[PDB]
Amino acid sequence: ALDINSPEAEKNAKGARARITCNAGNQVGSAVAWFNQRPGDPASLLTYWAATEKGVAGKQSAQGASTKFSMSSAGPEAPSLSSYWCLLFEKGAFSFGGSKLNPREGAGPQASILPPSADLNTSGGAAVVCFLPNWYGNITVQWKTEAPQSQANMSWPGQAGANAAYAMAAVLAITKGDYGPGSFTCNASNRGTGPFAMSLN
Amino acid sequence: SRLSVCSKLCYAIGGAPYQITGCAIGFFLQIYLLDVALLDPFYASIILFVGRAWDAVTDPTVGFLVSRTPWTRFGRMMPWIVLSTPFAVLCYFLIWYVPSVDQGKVVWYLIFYCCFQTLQTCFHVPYSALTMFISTEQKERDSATAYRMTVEVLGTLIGTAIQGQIVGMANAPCISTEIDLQSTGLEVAPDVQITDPHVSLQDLRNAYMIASGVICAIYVVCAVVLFLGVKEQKDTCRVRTEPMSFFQGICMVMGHGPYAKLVMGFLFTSLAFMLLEGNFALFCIYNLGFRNDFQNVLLVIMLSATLAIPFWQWFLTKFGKKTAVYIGTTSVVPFLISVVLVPSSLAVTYIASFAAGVSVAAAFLLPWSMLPDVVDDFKVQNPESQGHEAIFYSFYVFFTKFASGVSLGVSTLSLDFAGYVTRGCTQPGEVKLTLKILVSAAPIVLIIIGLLIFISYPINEEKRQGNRKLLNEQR
Amino acid sequence: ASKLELSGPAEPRGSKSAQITCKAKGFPEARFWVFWLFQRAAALDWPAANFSGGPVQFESRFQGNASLKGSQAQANAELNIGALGSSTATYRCGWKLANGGFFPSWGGANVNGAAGAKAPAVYPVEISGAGTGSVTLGCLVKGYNAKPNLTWPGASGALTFPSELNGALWNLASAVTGSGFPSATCAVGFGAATDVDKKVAAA
Ligand SMILES: CC/C=C/C/C=C/C/C=C\CCCCCCCC(=O)OC[C@@H](O)COP(=O)(O)OCC[N+](C)(C)C
Ligand SMILES: CC/C=C/C/C=C\C/C=C/CCCCCCCC(=O)OC[C@@H](O)COP(=O)(O)OCC[N+](C)(C)C
Ligand SMILES: CC/C=C\C/C=C/C/C=C\CCCCCCCC(=O)OC[C@@H](O)COP(=O)(O)OCC[N+](C)(C)C
Ligand SMILES: CCCCCCCCCCCCO[C@@H]1O[C@H](CO)[C@@H](O[C@H]2O[C@H](CO)[C@@H](O)[C@H](O)[C@H]2O)[C@H](O)[C@H]1O
Ligand SMILES: CCCCCCCCCCCCO[C@@H]1O[C@H](CO)[C@@H](O[C@H]2O[C@H](CO)[C@@H](O)[C@H](O)[C@H]2O)[C@H](O)[C@H]1O
Ligand SMILES: CCCCCCCCCCCCO[C@@H]1O[C@H](CO)[C@@H](O[C@H]2O[C@H](CO)[C@@H](O)[C@H](O)[C@H]2O)[C@H](O)[C@H]1O
Ligand SMILES: CCCCCCCCCCCCO[C@@H]1O[C@H](CO)[C@@H](O[C@H]2O[C@H](CO)[C@@H](O)[C@H](O)[C@H]2O)[C@H](O)[C@H]1O
Ligand SMILES: CCCCCCCCCCCCO[C@@H]1O[C@H](CO)[C@@H](O[C@H]2O[C@H](CO)[C@@H](O)[C@H](O)[C@H]2O)[C@H](O)[C@H]1O
Ligand SMILES: CCCCCCCCCCCCO[C@@H]1O[C@H](CO)[C@@H](O[C@H]2O[C@H](CO)[C@@H](O)[C@H](O)[C@H]2O)[C@H](O)[C@H]1O
Ligand SMILES: CCCCCCCCCCCCO[C@@H]1O[C@H](CO)[C@@H](O[C@H]2O[C@H](CO)[C@@H](O)[C@H](O)[C@H]2O)[C@H](O)[C@H]1O
Ligand SMILES: CCCCCCCCCCCCO[C@@H]1O[C@H](CO)[C@@H](O[C@H]2O[C@H](CO)[C@@H](O)[C@H](O)[C@H]2O)[C@H](O)[C@H]1O
Ligand SMILES: CCCCCCCCCCCCO[C@@H]1O[C@H](CO)[C@@H](O[C@H]2O[C@H](CO)[C@@H](O)[C@H](O)[C@H]2O)[C@H](O)[C@H]1O
Ligand code: NA
Repeated sequence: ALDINSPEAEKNAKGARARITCNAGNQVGSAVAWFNQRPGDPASLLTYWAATEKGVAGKQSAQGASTKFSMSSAGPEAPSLSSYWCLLFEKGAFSFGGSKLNPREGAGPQASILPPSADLNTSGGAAVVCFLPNWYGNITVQWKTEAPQSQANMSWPGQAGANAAYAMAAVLAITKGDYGPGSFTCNASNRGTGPFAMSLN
Repeated sequence: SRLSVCSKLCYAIGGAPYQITGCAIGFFLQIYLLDVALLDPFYASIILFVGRAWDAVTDPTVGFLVSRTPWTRFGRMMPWIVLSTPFAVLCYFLIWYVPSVDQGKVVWYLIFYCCFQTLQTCFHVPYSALTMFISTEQKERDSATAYRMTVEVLGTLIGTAIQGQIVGMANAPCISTEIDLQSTGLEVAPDVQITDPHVSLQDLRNAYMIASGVICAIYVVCAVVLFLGVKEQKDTCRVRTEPMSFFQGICMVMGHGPYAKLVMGFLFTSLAFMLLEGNFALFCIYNLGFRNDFQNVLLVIMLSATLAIPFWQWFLTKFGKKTAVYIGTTSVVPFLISVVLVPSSLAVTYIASFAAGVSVAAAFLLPWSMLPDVVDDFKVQNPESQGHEAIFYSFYVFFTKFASGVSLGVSTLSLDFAGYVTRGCTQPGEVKLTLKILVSAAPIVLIIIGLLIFISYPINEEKRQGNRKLLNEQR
Repeated sequence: ASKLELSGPAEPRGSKSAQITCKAKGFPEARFWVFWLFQRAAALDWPAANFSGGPVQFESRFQGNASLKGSQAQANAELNIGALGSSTATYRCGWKLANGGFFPSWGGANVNGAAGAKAPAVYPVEISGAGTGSVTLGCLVKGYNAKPNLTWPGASGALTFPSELNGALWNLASAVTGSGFPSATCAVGFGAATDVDKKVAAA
């Protein structure tokens, strides 16, 4: 099989211009296709033979000679903020790489901790939930009763249509017998030169 | 006042670029559009058909425009040649150029192919008519035509050799499809392609551009030779074209028996061999497996034709022209059967290439030997004859230039229907079956049709025509 | 137009087998290679291709796991997946261009190889005795095996986080940043009934 890789899985992209790069493990002779996939939809063909469009808008162009290929947008729009794949059709085993565009925004994290409810404590459970609803970038969550713990399940939405910001939910599942030591703290580490800590006792 | 030997040499050299560009296009344009230009074969079929159909259409229109050309200070045919050469070589260079376009590359190739065909017509038709203006005496015109018909063969050989040995030196990688994924449990790891002077697709495109530049340089040099060494005489005898009389004489020629038979016969035979010329490079690459040595096969065929022209001249002067045309066209039939019935042996393919070159020499030499026996019969049958062989040729050229475009377009469309892989390592069984049919079924059918037309030949070689020649002594 | 109609979402078990259909319209199916793909929260993988009037070519990873079949009397293609457990993904059928090697048209059919079918449990996670301007509420939906639909009564500040696996069941959370708090309720919608709406109280 021939290796195909997109160096950036996520690309922050305002308007103006945006270039998505694809690198092949072999000299594929400009036999590279580009597909666009929107959430909840199958992949749609954009470019084939590294330069030729298939009924697409004129903003979607592509260049590349050998082992290095690029897909450019003359101007990014709201529909263009989707996932993009580069396929080879040089050899019989076909391979993809994966890449996505994201809008550009500012910064500023948030955090809020919530203890387990009485209904959950009644039916033999205790889930402590940390919400990080508005931030831009990548973030990490640490759970500390007295030492850092690795018993948490984490989920992330996409990017908001209005705020263009990300969220995160970290759930620490712990039984009634494991609810002994006491205080739980949720620590968030964004680009803010300091972890935001929300604690409960 | 005689026509100089150097003047005839320059006139003959001026006709080399037409045959060089024609042989290069007819032998390599399909594989350039399919494997080098990386076009969809539907678009390549459109390009080939439209280009040759425009080659034909523009032949009589440019002929009519040339008939109305006034005598300038440089001549009646020289201004057309001089003012058409640079645009023709520019369009020929841009035929084999691959543009960096997101869409409509087929439009680029259509525009430049049709422009080059128009300008090559604007070069050849005045050139073809120049032989009536170089000298007043008919013997000097015949000598210049012998020099030309001769070089014309040398130019086809030179163009085939140059294009094949330039674009064949620099190879390129090929596409492997699911049919080439025939080994997964074996997991063969013979990584030997990297240990080579790695050639790329851009190297193949550059080789095509270098071949085009060499052919364009030869075009310019031969046009300069034709302009400098040949001067029009401006003869007092200037017969009018009379286009209404031209159409009436065309109907008269098509109404004649032996003339129509010669046409149908040649037409079908040349159509079969033009179909072979079109879809033989792909047959060598993908059925015979000679993706690196197909240019050598084409060169061997051309050399065999050049060495078999005197053999067929001796055959027609010795054993007559009936059996000569009965066996020359049908000589390639057993070898066309044999190439598609053997597992692509190199010696068998080279022997069949030699035999096919011999058959091509016969098929494109013998009707010109038959033609005086038809001209004498037409002069006996119709005492009033003013430009009948010229329109007979025009009809033959137009119908060959249209039906060969139709055949090549249908062939490339059938390749698209069969699933031709764009520069594939191996074609699927449907594409190989189509390529076997396009060299062993359709050409054989066309050759059989032409042979059946040539059987119904009331001239019966000279056995009546010589008697008509006696009537030529009577009139 | 050339299009491909696929079977709906399938929910097999760990050691079952699943057959995915792909009806082809607008082109001769026997003239093209129909391809099957694999997308599991990641890039697109390549199981195999099938020529509907001939051979089948697999990837060595999916040999013995996938089996491609073609009914040319129905213009249909089938992908039969054997033993499961990590095959929960989206499978796209797409016919190849006869010349190039890329896929013009595409499909899409979900496969979820899990076990169980339970009713979700709703917990009103609330504040811990604090308030400053706007406050953040929540709703924890834990222990279901389908796709839920969480809504809030006319309030648009919600961030419904994607569901995650914990064992063999799914967990989900919702957060609403409401400034004024007279009364708020979390109403969930599940396929197996259980349209439970629980109010969020203080402390
Ligand atoms: C087993 C191997 C089999 C192999 C096949 C390779 C085969 C045939 C090669 C060539 C056929 C054409 C080459 C001979 C040129 C004849 C020289 C000549 O002087 O004769 C022609 C003259 O008559 C001009 O007219 P022509 O119509 O031929 O122009 C056609 C133009 N167009 C392409 C658009 C149809
Ligand atoms: C390696 C390439 C070698 C290849 C072999 C293929 C074939 C053997 C070719 C052989 C002899 C060349 C035949 C030339 C065809 C006639 C030349 C031509 O291409 O013809 C142009 C035309 O425009 C001028 O001659 P014309 O019109 O007068 O025809 C009537 C002739 N005449 C009136 C004197 C009876
Ligand atoms: C590897 C190669 C080794 C060796 C070979 C050496 C080769 C040279 C190759 C080629 C040049 C041969 C050119 C042969 C031309 C054939 C055509 C011919 O030789 O003759 C045609 C005939 O049609 C002419 O017509 P005609 O002479 O009657 O003139 C007046 C006609 N008309 C009265 C009606 C106006
Ligand atoms: C591709 C690049 C290389 C190209 C190099 C240029 C080569 C040019 C070819 C010249 C070949 C000369 O060809 C030769 O010329 C002499 C004249 O000297 C001719 O001479 C003969 O024909 C003429 C006309 O019938 C007679 O008057 C003469 O008595 C007779 O000897 C021959 O017909 C020919 O055999
Ligand atoms: C683009 C590729 C196609 C190439 C087309 C080339 C065709 C060229 C057409 C012929 C040239 C027409 O231009 C021509 O020039 C000469 C000037 O000497 C003039 O023509 C004139 O020449 C002399 C006087 O000089 C006289 O015979 C007469 O009065 C007239 O024919 C006209 O101006 C025009 O008839
Ligand atoms: C004597 C023979 C040798 C002559 C050598 C002449 C040089 C030939 C080299 C080819 C250079 C032309 O290269 C070609 O130019 C044109 C216009 O710029 C480009 O064409 C492009 O621009 C034009 C703008 O009008 C648009 O139609 C479209 O955006 C696209 O087609 C081609 O994408 C490019 O491939
Ligand atoms: C680079 C592009 C391709 C350019 C190719 C140029 C190669 C030039 C090599 C010489 C070709 C000319 O070849 C020429 O053919 C004719 C054949 O009838 C011969 O001409 C001969 O026959 C004619 C007519 O019967 C008589 O005038 C005389 O008997 C004699 O001249 C010449 O003797 C020969 O010199
Ligand atoms: C009268 C004028 C016309 C003259 C016609 C002949 C002139 C040119 C002769 C060159 C013939 C070259 O002959 C041959 O060409 C091919 C490709 O170029 C090359 O062939 C070489 O590479 C291929 C690679 O598969 C193999 O067949 C082998 O390794 C070797 O033969 C060599 O170069 C030469 O073996
Ligand atoms: C009398 C002798 C006649 C000899 C005539 C020879 C002239 C042609 C020589 C071939 C040189 C071609 O040079 C070659 O051109 C092409 C484009 O034009 C370039 O190709 C470049 O341009 C385009 C940009 O869109 C890309 O498709 C390509 O990936 C890129 O590499 C090559 O980088 C360059 O190496
Ligand atoms: C940059 C590209 C250009 C490169 C050109 C390279 C090849 C150049 C060679 C051209 C051939 C020269 O040809 C030479 O021209 C003179 C013209 O004075 C001609 O000489 C003869 O021409 C005609 C013949 O009908 C007579 O009217 C004239 O009286 C006579 O002198 C000869 O045919 C030849 O001696
Ligand atoms: C103006 C005339 C132009 C000259 C060129 C015309 C030559 C004819 C082109 C070749 C087309 C035949 O090409 C061949 O035909 C057979 C049917 O007979 C077809 O065969 C294909 O389709 C049939 C279905 O009907 C399948 O059963 C078979 O397995 C498959 O190979 C393909 O189309 C092709 O393999
Ligand atoms: C002599 C005149 C000839 C008739 C005039 C030409 C009419 C047709 C013009 C082209 C119209 C569409 O062209 C035809 O349709 C499909 C789109 O469905 C095109 O597209 C097809 O090939 C491309 C790749 O090359 C694929 O990306 C695409 O998925 C596929 O459908 C083809 O390029 C062609 O087969
Ligand atoms: Na000719």
